[PDB]
Amino acid sequence: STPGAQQVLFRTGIAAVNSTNHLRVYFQDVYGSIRESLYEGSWANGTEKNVIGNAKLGSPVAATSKELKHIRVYTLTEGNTLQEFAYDSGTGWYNGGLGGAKFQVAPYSCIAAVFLAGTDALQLRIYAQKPDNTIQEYMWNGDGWKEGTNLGGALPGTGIGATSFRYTDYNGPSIRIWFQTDDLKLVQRAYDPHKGWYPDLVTIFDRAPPRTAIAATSFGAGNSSIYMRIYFVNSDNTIWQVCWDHGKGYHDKGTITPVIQGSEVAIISWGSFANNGPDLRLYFQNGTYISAVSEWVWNRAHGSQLGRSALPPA
Amino acid sequence: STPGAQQVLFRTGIAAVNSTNHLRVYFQDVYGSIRESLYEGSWANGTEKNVIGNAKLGSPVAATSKELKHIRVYTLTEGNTLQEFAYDSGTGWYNGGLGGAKFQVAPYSCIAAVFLAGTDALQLRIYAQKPDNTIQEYMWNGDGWKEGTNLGGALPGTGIGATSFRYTDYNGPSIRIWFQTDDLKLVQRAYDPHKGWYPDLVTIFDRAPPRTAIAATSFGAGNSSIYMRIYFVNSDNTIWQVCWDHGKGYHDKGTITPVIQGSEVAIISWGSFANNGPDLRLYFQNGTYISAVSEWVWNRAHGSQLGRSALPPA
Ligand SMILES: CC(=O)N[C@@H]1[C@@H](O)[C@H](O[C@@H]2O[C@@H](C)[C@@H](O)[C@@H](O)[C@@H]2O)[C@@H](CO)O[C@@H]1O
Ligand SMILES: CC(=O)N[C@@H]1[C@@H](O)[C@H](O[C@@H]2O[C@@H](C)[C@@H](O)[C@@H](O)[C@@H]2O)[C@@H](CO)O[C@@H]1O
Ligand SMILES: CC(=O)N[C@@H]1[C@@H](O)[C@H](O[C@@H]2O[C@@H](C)[C@@H](O)[C@@H](O)[C@@H]2O)[C@@H](CO)O[C@H]1O
Ligand SMILES: CC(=O)N[C@@H]1[C@@H](O)[C@H](O[C@@H]2O[C@@H](C)[C@@H](O)[C@@H](O)[C@@H]2O)[C@@H](CO)O[C@H]1O
Ligand SMILES: C[C@@H]1O[C@@H](O)[C@@H](O)[C@H](O)[C@@H]1O
Ligand SMILES: C[C@@H]1O[C@@H](O)[C@@H](O)[C@H](O)[C@@H]1O
Ligand SMILES: C[C@@H]1O[C@@H](O)[C@@H](O)[C@H](O)[C@@H]1O
Ligand SMILES: C[C@@H]1O[C@@H](O)[C@@H](O)[C@H](O)[C@@H]1O
Ligand SMILES: C[C@@H]1O[C@@H](O)[C@@H](O)[C@H](O)[C@@H]1O
Ligand SMILES: C[C@@H]1O[C@@H](O)[C@@H](O)[C@H](O)[C@@H]1O
Ligand SMILES: C[C@@H]1O[C@@H](O)[C@@H](O)[C@H](O)[C@@H]1O
Ligand SMILES: C[C@@H]1O[C@@H](O)[C@@H](O)[C@H](O)[C@@H]1O
Repeated sequence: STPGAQQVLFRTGIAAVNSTNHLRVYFQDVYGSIRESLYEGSWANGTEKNVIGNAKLGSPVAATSKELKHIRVYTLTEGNTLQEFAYDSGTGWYNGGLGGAKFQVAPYSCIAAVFLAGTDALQLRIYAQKPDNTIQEYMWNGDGWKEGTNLGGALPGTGIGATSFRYTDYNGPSIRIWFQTDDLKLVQRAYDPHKGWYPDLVTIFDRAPPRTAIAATSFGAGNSSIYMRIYFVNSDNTIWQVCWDHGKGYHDKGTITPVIQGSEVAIISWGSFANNGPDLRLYFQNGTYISAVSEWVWNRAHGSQLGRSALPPA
Repeated sequence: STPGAQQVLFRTGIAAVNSTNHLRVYFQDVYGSIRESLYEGSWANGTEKNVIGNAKLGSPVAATSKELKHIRVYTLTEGNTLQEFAYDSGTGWYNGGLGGAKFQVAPYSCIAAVFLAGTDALQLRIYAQKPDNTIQEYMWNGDGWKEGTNLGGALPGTGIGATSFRYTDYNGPSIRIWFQTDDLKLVQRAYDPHKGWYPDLVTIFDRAPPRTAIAATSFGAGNSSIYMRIYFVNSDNTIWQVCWDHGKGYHDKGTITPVIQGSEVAIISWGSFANNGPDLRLYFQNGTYISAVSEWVWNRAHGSQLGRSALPPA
C-alpha cells in the first residue's frame, strides 16, 4: 500500500522544468492542488506541504522556465480562466498577473507555455483553446498580458506542445507548436522572426487518438540548425516520438515507452549532440503503484531507459 | 464535434436505468453538473435544463432503479462524501438522505448501487471504497442509512459493478459484485440469502488495466438459475464482456466494441432467452463527435450492433 502515490490524480496534467540536471516536476493531487517535486542530487518533495496553488480538478498543467531562476506554471481556474503561479529566485512563489486578465477558454482547453529563447528579457507566450475551438496565443512582453496571434481551428480538447529556440545566426526567437486537427492528424505551426507565422500546417502524424497528450522540446540550436522531439500517446497505449534532426528533417517516428490509457506527458532536455548530449527526461503515468508518476531517460552513455520508477510523493 | 457534444465531460462517469425499453442515461458535463438523457420512443434531453444535481469534477456516477418508478443516482461531493439524487414517481427529483450520513470515502473511490430484487420494498445496497482501500457496503432498509458488510481490500480506485437478482425458488435476494484486486485481477464476490457472503473471490479475468471501468447486469432469473454479463475496458482499448450462463458458468469472454482510452461503461438489460430477449444496452465513449456518449445494442433480431451514435445533447 502506497498512500503517497494514491495522492496523485489519475491522469493528472504533468509539466516539468530544469536547469541542466536540476529538475522540477508539477502535477495535480486528488484535491486539485498543484504540487512540486524536485531533483537536486536526488528526488524529494511533492507532498501536501509542497503546494504552489489550486486549480479545477483535471486541469491542464503547463510550465516553462529560465533555468531555475524564473519558473511559471499555468492551470485553469474553476471559472475556466487561465491562471499563473510564478517563482522568482530571491522572491519565491506568488500568484502571477495572468489571472487578473480573465482570459476565458474552452472548459476542455489544454495549455502550452514558453519563454522566448535567446534573451534575458522575460517574454512569455501561452497557447490555449478558445470556446470557438481556435488556438489562441497570449503574450507577455513586460507591460501587461494581451492576446497575440490566433492560430485557427483545432480539435476541441486538443493537446498542445510548444518550444522556443533561437538559431545562433538569427537576430530573434523562433517558436514551434503542435496540436491535433478535426481530421485527427497531428500538425505543426511555425514562427520565424523574418516570416511570422507560416501559413501552412505541416503534418507530423496521420491519425492519433482524440485529445491525445502532446509534449515537445528542442535543443542544440546552431546556425540555421535545430533538433526537436515531439511526443504523444498513440493508440497502442505507448508514448511515441517524432524526431527532427538538422539535415534530416522529420525522419523518424516510433514508440518509446508504455503508459496508462489517457496518460498525460511532459518533456525536458539539456545539452547537445556536439557536446556529449543531449539528455532527455519524460514524465508520465505507466501504472507504477497504480497512480505514481514515472520517468524515462535518454543520455549518451546508455541511451534509452527507464529512470525514477515512482516520483515523490510515492 | 458539435456544441452539444462539447458539453459532455471527456471520460465522464456513465450510468443508466430502464424499464424494459424506457431508458435513462446519466453523465457529467464539463462544469460538474450531472445530467439526464431520456429515451421514450426516441432520444431526448441531456441539456443544461436536464440537470439533476452537481458532483465533484471527475466523480463516479452510479444509478439504480425499480423500473422507472424509483431512481437513485450516486456521486461524490467535493468533500469526498457519498451523495444521492432521488427520483420517486409522483414526487420528482430531490436530494436523497444519503448525503446527510457523511460517509467519507477515498477521493479516487468508485460507486456501484442496487435495489434489492424480488421485493416491493425499497431496499438499497451501495458499494464504494473507504480510505483504507477496502470495499464497504452501505445499506438502506427503510430505517436510515448504515454500514453493511466490508468485503476487503481492492486496488485503489477500482471500478465496481454490481447486480441484484432473486432466484425464483428463494424467498430472498442475491447480490453479485465485481471489482479489481491489488494483483490487478478482476474478481467476483457473492451474496446468497441462505449462505450470506461466500468467503471466496472468484476470478473473472487474470489481469486488467489499472482502475479499468467495470459494469455488470443480470437477467432471466429462474429456479436456481441466472444469466449475467460483466463489462470492462481491456488493454486493447475495447470493452470486453464476461458471460455467466446457466449451466455453463463463466464460459465465454471477448471483445465487444472499441472505446476511447479510459472510457467509463454502463450496462442495462431486460427480458430473457425464454421470451425473445434479452435486450442489452451499453453506453460508453468511442470518440464520436470527440466527446459524445455512444450506444451498443444486443437483441435477438440483430445481435451485436452499434446503436445511437451520439446521445443527446450531441
Ligand atoms: C408519475 C409519472 O408518470 N410521471 C411522469 C414522469 O416520471 C416523467 O419524468 C421523466 O421520467 C422520470 C422517471 C425521470 O427520469 C424524469 O427526469 C423524466 O422527466 C415525465 C416526462 O415524461 O412525465 C410524467 O410527469
Ligand atoms: C416508506 C416511504 O415512502 N419512505 C420514504 C423514503 O423512501 C424516502 O427516502 C428516500 O428514498 C430512500 C429509498 C433512500 O434512497 C433515501 O436515502 C431517500 O432519501 C423519503 C424521502 O425524503 O421519504 C420517505 O421516508
Ligand atoms: C521587469 C520585471 O522584472 N518585472 C516584474 C514582473 O516580471 C513580475 O511579473 C510576473 O512575471 C512575469 C514575467 C509574468 O509571468 C507576470 O504575469 C508575473 O506577474 C511582477 C510580479 O508582480 O513584478 C515585476 O517587477
Ligand atoms: C441456487 C443457488 O443457491 N445456486 C448456488 C449459486 O448461487 C452459487 O454460485 C454463485 O452464483 C453464481 C450465479 C455465480 O456468481 C458463482 O460464481 C457463485 O459462486 C454456488 C456456490 O458455489 O452454489 C449454487 O448452489
Ligand atoms: C538527472 C537524473 O538523471 C538520472 O540520474 C535519473 O536517474 C534521475 O532520476 C534524474 O533524471
Ligand atoms: C527553484 C526553486 O528551488 C527550490 O528552492 C524549491 O523549493 C522551489 O520551490 C523552486 O523549485
Ligand atoms: C514572438 C512573436 O511576438 C509577437 O510579434 C506575436 O504577435 C507573434 O505571435 C509571436 O509570438
Ligand atoms: C525546424 C524547422 O523549421 C522550419 O524550416 C520548418 O519549416 C520545419 O518544418 C521545421 O520546423
Ligand atoms: C536524443 C535521441 O535522438 C535519437 O538518438 C533518438 O533515436 C533517441 O530516441 C533520442 O531522441
Ligand atoms: C431501445 C432502443 O433500441 C434501439 O431501437 C436503439 O436504436 C435505441 O437507441 C434504443 O436503445
Ligand atoms: C442483503 C444483505 O443485507 C444484510 O444482511 C447485509 O449485511 C448483507 O451484507 C447483505 O447486503
Ligand atoms: C445475451 C448475449 O449472450 C451471448 O449470446 C453473448 O454472445 C452476447 O454478446 C450477449 O451477451
